[PDB]
Amino acid sequence: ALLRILKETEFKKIKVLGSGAFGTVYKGLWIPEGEKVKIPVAIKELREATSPKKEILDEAYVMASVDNPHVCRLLGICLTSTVQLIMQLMPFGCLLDYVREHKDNIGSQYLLNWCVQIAKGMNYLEDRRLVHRDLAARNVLVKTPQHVKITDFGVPIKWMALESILHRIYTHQSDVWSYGVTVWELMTFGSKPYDGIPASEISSILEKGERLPQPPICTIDVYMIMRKCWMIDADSRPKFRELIIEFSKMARDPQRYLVIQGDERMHLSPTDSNFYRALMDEE
Ligand SMILES: Nc1ncnc2c1ncn2[C@@H]1O[C@H](COP(=O)(O)OP(=O)(O)NP(=O)(O)O)[C@@H](O)[C@H]1O
Ligand SMILES: O=C(Nc1nccs1)[C@@H](c1ccccc1)N1C(=O)c2ccccc2C1=O
Ligand SMILES: [Mg+2]
Repeated sequence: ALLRILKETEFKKIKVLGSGAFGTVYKGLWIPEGEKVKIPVAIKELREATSPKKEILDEAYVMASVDNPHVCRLLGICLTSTVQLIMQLMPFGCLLDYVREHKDNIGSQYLLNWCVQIAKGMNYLEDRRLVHRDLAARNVLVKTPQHVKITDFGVPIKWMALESILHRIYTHQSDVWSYGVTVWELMTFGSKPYDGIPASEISSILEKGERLPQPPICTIDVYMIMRKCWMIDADSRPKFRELIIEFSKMARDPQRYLVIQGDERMHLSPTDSNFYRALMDEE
């Protein structure tokens, strides 16, 4: 009952934001009936063509029902030939591009905190018994640089856990794998995982014990957590709840666990967030 159902005439596509696996995502404008305002929105038109599924809507009723600062919520759904999902527009985009776009202007406090946040979001999804199945930096959106949120829960071979490849098994402990790649992405500043290895050969390099490398900025504490996320015996992997504590502990002394050049001139200020939070993130 938390899922507004929109008519086709009260919103319009305005700019393409990118496509991916399941759909295309536009910047749309919501025009409330009777009103002369245009409220911006993010729409994701599916890539299929719904035919009285049911299935979807029954899932959108869950997605729309996730109250947590760090996980994004489906806001509405227009059931059209191509179904349209509507959610809050995030101008900064996703954390992938953001770390890319700011390659040499990201302190250790940010990175360690993003890691904290994605964990908290993930942990909430775990507690809600939902498996993300597609956690990656491109699916972490930036509300403000200080607040990131997971989107798109509910084939990224290069992020999947070995067992999800070999046996299509998506348990929570495999999302902890994807979490491991995501942090890797964060610390490598947008690098591409296994860049060079065809995505038909990952199941083999993984079974040989091959794993992504230690990013430059990473220490032994920050890279050993990652490695655990990528262990074969699924249950030998950290629980999301234990990554919050570890990463939260490291975030309290970041220049000690991340070694970044000029880290001395790049940090979080109360005036600059009290300004950010009124204009954008009013939690
Ligand atoms: N709610 C949103 N607000 C703003 N930008 C968004 C929003 N949702 C998605 N985007 C952006 O639109 C791009 C395309 O969306 P999408 O195809 O769903 O993401 P993707 O990660 O690249 N594909 P996928 O591998 O399936 O998760 C994303 O990478 C984001 O940068
Ligand atoms: O629409 C989605 N993301 C968007 N990006 C730009 C505008 S909406 C995501 C999603 C958004 C927020 C939280 C969780 C998931 N989503 C659904 O809820 C959903 C339901 C049923 C079928 C397919 C999907 C799907 O892909
Ligand atoms: Mg996505």
